Amino acid sequence: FTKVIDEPIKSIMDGIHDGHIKKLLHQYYGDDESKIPAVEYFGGESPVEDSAVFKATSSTDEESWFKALAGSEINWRHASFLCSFITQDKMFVSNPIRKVFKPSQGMVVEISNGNTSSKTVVTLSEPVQG
Amino acid sequence: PKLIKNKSGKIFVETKFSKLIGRPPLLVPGMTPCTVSPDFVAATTNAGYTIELAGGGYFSAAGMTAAIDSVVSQIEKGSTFGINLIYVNPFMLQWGIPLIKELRSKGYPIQFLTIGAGVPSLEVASEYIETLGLKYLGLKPG
Repeated sequence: FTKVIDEPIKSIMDGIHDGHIKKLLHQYYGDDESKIPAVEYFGGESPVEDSAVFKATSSTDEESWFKALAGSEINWRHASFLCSFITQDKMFVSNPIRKVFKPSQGMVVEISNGNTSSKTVVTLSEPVQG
Repeated sequence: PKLIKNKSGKIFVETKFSKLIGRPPLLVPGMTPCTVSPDFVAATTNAGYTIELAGGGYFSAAGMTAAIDSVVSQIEKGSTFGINLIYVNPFMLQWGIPLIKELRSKGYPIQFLTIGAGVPSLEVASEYIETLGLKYLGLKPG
């Protein structure tokens, strides 16, 4: 298959990807892109309620806590509470949202307008001065 | 395998590897001397396809660091690439694995480490997985 010379890597890989996409669309979607599911962003998925109030305890499981805070629908909240790394100026560092929202006794997280991603607000409260 | 799309409308082949990496399930493996070039690695990453900077053309941590810095300068913001190392030469590992750990400590976009020409033992693989703090570990069994 190595015939055409000086074809850019972009062109070669895009050709392979569009070939796979076209064949998959023809076979298991019926040549209809509307049948393709849509998500806000695609990536970061490991191979392995409008108004909600969550409480963190000593024995609470951190992964379940972060999954609950992220929610089911894929959005900025999902990325904030499940993406392991954030992008610095050009560098990759741990997720400050996850580090801040790490569960512990006394933390109460109130998620308002969870259904609407645009208006969703997550408020974490801790015991301060009692 | 399935198909998925994002807000921009780009059609992705939803498959386990693609879901993990947030990119199409096609990658350019570490190739000495082909992927040695920082320009080619940066070009593939800008194209949006996984690629491994092969260490075979680098014999020193300083040289590989210069190449990685060149790749980082050439790629766009938020981009990522892997590093490929050969297991048959212990010198390669001795100068590369500490370098990968140091660059990941600095926060470099080293998405993964691929090990070719041999599968590391359980202890060595565990040490890589724990210390390097990579997104995933590639292994090329024979």
